[PDB]
Amino acid sequence: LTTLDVTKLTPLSHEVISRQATINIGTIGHVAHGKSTVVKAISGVHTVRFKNELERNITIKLGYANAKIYKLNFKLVRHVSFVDCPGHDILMATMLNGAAVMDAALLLIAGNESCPQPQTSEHLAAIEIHILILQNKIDLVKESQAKEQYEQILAFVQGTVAEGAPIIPLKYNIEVVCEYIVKKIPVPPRDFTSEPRLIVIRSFDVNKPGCEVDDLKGGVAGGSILKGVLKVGQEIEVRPGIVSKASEGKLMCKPKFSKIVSLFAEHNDLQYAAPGGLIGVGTKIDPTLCRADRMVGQVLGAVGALPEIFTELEISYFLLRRLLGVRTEGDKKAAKVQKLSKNEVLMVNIGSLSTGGRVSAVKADLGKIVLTNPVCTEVGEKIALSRRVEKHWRLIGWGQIRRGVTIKPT
Amino acid sequence: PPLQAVLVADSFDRRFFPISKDQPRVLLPLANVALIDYTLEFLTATGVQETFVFCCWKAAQIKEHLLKSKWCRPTSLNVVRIITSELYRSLGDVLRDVDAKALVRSDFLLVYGDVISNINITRALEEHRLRRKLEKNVSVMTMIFKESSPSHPTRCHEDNVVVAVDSTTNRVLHFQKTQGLRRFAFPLSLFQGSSDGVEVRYDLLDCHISICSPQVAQLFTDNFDYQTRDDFVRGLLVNEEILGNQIHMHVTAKEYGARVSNLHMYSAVCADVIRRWVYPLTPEANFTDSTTQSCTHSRHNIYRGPEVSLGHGSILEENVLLGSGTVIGSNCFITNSVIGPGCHIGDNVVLDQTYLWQGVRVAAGAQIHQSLLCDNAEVKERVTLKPRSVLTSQVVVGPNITLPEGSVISLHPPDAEEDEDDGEFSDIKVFQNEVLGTLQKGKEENISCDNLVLEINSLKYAYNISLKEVMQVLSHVVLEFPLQQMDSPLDSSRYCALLLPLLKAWSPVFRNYIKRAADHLEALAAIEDFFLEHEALGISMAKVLMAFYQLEILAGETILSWFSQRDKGQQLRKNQQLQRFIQWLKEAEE
Repeated sequence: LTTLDVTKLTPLSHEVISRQATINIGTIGHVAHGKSTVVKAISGVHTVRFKNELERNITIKLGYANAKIYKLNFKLVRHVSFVDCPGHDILMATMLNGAAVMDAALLLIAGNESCPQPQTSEHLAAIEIHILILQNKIDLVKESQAKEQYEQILAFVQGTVAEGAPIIPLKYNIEVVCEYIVKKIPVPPRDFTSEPRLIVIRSFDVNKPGCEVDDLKGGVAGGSILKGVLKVGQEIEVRPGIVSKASEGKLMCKPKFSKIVSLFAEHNDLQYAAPGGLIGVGTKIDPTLCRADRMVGQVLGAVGALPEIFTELEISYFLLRRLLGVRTEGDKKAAKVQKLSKNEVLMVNIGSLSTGGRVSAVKADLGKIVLTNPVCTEVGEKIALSRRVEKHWRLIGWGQIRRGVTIKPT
Repeated sequence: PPLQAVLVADSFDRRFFPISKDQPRVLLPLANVALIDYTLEFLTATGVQETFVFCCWKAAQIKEHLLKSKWCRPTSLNVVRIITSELYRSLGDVLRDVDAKALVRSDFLLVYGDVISNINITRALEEHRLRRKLEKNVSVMTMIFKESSPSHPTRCHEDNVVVAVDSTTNRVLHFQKTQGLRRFAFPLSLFQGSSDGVEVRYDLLDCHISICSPQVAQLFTDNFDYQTRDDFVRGLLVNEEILGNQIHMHVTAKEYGARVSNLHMYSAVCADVIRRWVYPLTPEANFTDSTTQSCTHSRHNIYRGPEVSLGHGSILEENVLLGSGTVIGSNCFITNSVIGPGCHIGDNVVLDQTYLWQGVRVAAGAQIHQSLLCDNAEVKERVTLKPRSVLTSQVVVGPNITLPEGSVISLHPPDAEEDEDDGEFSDIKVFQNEVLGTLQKGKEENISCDNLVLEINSLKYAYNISLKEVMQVLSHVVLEFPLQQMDSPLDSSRYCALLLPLLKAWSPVFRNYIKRAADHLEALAAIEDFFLEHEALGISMAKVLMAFYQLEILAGETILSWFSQRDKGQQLRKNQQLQRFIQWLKEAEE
């Protein structure tokens, strides 16, 4: 069992006293529902199980799986939170939207062929950024795996021309990959002295059906901490809050303040919570205000974060010409990102906040997207812009927020 | 459990122009009764307990229309909830505001504000409830269709719907429209997913009363790209590997259900309401409580209001409705038409499939066929009208002026055809082409060096070419851009002027592509091959050699190794200009 406490003044990222969430590691490869099996073989199958509900946003949300990589009755020093996202475009848009996201990219490549999925994964890893190549095609012939390793070495030579210098070609290979990740991936610098900002990615309800009147837990939200340290008992600050349009006009966003009653991770977490993992906070919020994936996209600040609820953001429209590494054998005008037309929906992924917005106006370098829900990240942060190509949200461009229409009710 | 319903009272398609520019399309009268009252009477005949009316454009007019109706009374069993906001402009926006407000509870109805129906769907509601109870909330939407013929005048070619459903459990597998399609294509996975039964249906008229779970509001909050109902169904049917959510279907063969979308659906639904196809919703039945719409029903579907004062020689033969206070002269001939309340009709007039609203005034000797006359209109004498002629909001048509077939007149000039008055008269090759197109786009749109390098890396990852081959292709594209900048100059000055700013602006991409000494040697070999292929500008071939050493593309040692390496290329490099450039580089180096 752990031995953490509420006595801390200036913790570190590689602190062994917490042993819950030390660093985060992104995973984007050519898995096609094969990276979850690798995360279960590396960390555990039923290890990450805290609060389950109906899968609402499967392709839009990314799942974090903790792994306590120990060494030598073993001793644990640092833990790695593997971030698996359905579709590499969502993970690429989450990584290329600011700082402190996907610090250790894991390139789960296949030793079967050299198809375009690995090329798109390498393009997403180049657009995101320390890479970690790993072959998952186990149980093959000797000369066949040698030829596949030669083809992967040519692909890794092109990778090393861009950013490519990991080397790794069932449990023994997973243990060797975990030892190489513990020995190669350094500790990234995280700001712990700043205010705690918990961007919600998946909200849950801790109250069961037909519970007691006294034993009622409401508002067990879950997300990711950007920076700072969150302790139990601190009054959280929901930046989006309750958005109500009852005034027959512009919707008012009332910020709902709730004291953080507990910080419940996948394991028995302590009062202090650090960044780099799926942080679950059960506050003193109502069950109706925080339903199943209802309070998502809300910046749960701690000390009154400066980011106000913006309804219309005028950013710099900078779209790519073709898709990042996505080109089939036909390519009959498939990898061709069109211009920002009027009244077109786009998934702006500001950090972890993926909000849809319509293109109201566009003048040749400036697009004023009117978001459906209120977003509060920053005034000049790097905001992405995605577009559904064929039943899949793929990134189309990036930009910087030049202006915004803010609103703050009380 | 109660039965909730949402009613989109603002059709967001730009179809009833310029009819909807004065009063909205849900307030137009079919037979002296707006379609809002028809849809609300259908909802109370269904058995709903509370509705949610959503209206954006001219919502104050819809509000003042329906507050004085029967459904806003406190004795009404079905209460209404008027929700007014000018922010939403789509049905998906309506459903996501429903999800944000959390109004509905379980199995709520979805209807437009212009749907005419008399179907009792308690059987379909119980079927949807049992399908949700057995399969544990797998069935999400129960679409409703009516058995119809494809040659019927109700369903037009713009709103014809062909589906492909199951035969024994009636779940929808494919759903599309025939908007300009002579040959229809159906997917192949519908047979592999269901090997028990499948049937393609074209005999289904869509009534848009698709009852549904509250999970469609959740799916509309997740997918912001789903604008309306049909693209939502078309996206849910193709995304079956994740969030399956099978849509089921109910068919009606003994009850009527339709909506309006243009003048054709309006004419067909009006002719069906006059011919009692939507019984019990009947004009003489007076389902709404109003004294100005009380009527009596004679033979041949003749509907007569109070105080008509019919004249001698007037002939009403089939499907004629007369409003309260409609003044009709002598020797008229009215058939298959509806007349509003308080009208004035002249003498020796014919009315063939027309739609006259309240307050119109038709003079003597007028010939009106298959037209639509809106409120407070005026028509002078000696005029002959053609089918599909629309005049909205007090358009006066002058004497001795016939209209064509396609003719819509209103007070707005650019929306209608005209405006009237008292007078009517006024492998490696594809990668090289993609790199050249990316360079042309970066030169036209003035893209940065980082985005250009990212696009070049994406093209190199997509084409899966080697690094030296990609560097040679980039050098060939950079040599071909200055060669394509001039059509047929065949001179070195224009080629040098086109290659100097291109190498000055794209110097970072050339430094990122050609980095090693072998890459510099490959770039020198590509420049030598381009000078051999463009020897007419060969006097600029040394001018590029002084440029690549100036923009740090090719080093001085690499240039000396390329000049020392020998043929045709050695004879081309032994010119006076190349020797002078090499001497200048040796003097400037040290």
